[PDB]
Amino acid sequence: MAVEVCVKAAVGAPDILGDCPFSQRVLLTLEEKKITYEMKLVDLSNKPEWFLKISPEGKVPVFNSGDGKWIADSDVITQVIEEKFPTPSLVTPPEYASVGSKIFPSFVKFLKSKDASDGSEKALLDELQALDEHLKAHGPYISGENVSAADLSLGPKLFHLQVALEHFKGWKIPENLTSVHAYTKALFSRESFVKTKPANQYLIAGWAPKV
Amino acid sequence: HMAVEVCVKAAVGAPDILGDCPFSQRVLLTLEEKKITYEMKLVDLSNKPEWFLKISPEGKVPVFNSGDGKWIADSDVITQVIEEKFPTPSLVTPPEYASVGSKIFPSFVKFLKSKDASDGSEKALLDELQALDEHLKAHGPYISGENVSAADLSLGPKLFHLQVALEHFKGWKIPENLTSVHAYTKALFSRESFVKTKPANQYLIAGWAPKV
Repeated sequence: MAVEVCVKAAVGAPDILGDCPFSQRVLLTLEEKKITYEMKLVDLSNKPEWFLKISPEGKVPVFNSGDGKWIADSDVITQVIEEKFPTPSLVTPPEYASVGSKIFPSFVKFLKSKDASDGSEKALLDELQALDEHLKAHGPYISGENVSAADLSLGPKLFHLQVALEHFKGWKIPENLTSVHAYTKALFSRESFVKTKPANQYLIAGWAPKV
Repeated sequence: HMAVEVCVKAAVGAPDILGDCPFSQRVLLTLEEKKITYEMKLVDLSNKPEWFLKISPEGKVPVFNSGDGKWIADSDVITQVIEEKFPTPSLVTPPEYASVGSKIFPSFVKFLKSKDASDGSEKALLDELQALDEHLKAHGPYISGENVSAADLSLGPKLFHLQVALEHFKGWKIPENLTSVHAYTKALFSRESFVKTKPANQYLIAGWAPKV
């Protein structure tokens, strides 16, 4: 009956909240909807039996809306939360549902880039330039003055971009992208972001093996 | 296969805040006016990183990359290369007026550093400001008429330094009777590109303070 979420813990630290942008988008949704929930943590390098009972395929995040039935995939979970707890509404107009869609994959490529001439920096910057033009013309958030589902999905992605790219590449989202900087500052300073984000330490620790 | 980038001076102790370099500002104004997609990379010169040390080994700013991997120094060179690679919109200033106000920045620094009022540094600055007023009254509102050009983007940031520092350290102003210089200054400093790249007064004052 009680809402439960299972999210990624740090490797070797089953009691420390991990760097999953998908899990964090789910956490941001429950925080913004003001739902009371139990947050379970899982170290996938040492999966406990309770985790394998609720997630037989080892998927994270998993969500239990209070019916004992666990469901996977962040797109699915957030939309089931929107359907079951519709107020406060977090619906993003379909018109803007794909703003910033190429930013996360662009980031990972440039983070992994060992070649300073494969066009990966330029590609990420062009995606960030588009985001800036959108935010410039359409409120502080993706859908105007109010936060919506697109923000809760993009936010963790841009947060990973900010922390991992600074640590690994010494690269920052350029300050001339004033609209993305206004967005970043507002999104991250919301009580929901402050209560659900990983520490920079464990965001960097979570990407280090992949770099 | 590279992004358009520029390394510029950051505020001291604030690597995510733009600083007081008028030459970096000129390049920044050029990139903004041309509407080019670019990334400004901030460099605190009091804490120079190794990524900056590589691109610009002599530790100088601004340095520019148009997307070819070739780091170019000197704002005179940079703004002209930007004009060649991206001619539209045009910022070409007619050669007739390309050197209008070229003596003002060194006369400002000379007068600011001056302790002796009999130096001639003050009078020399005045004559140049007076000369600028006449040119701007005849060929204004900008150095080349109704629209901004390269000369305005070079002179603009220099005039802002003169205005802030001379007021701060001496209580000195560009005489109000220079109505065209004042109209030009009001117009330049209010443009989007200028509002955006205009340094906070303290950065500029704290920079000149040791030199004064």
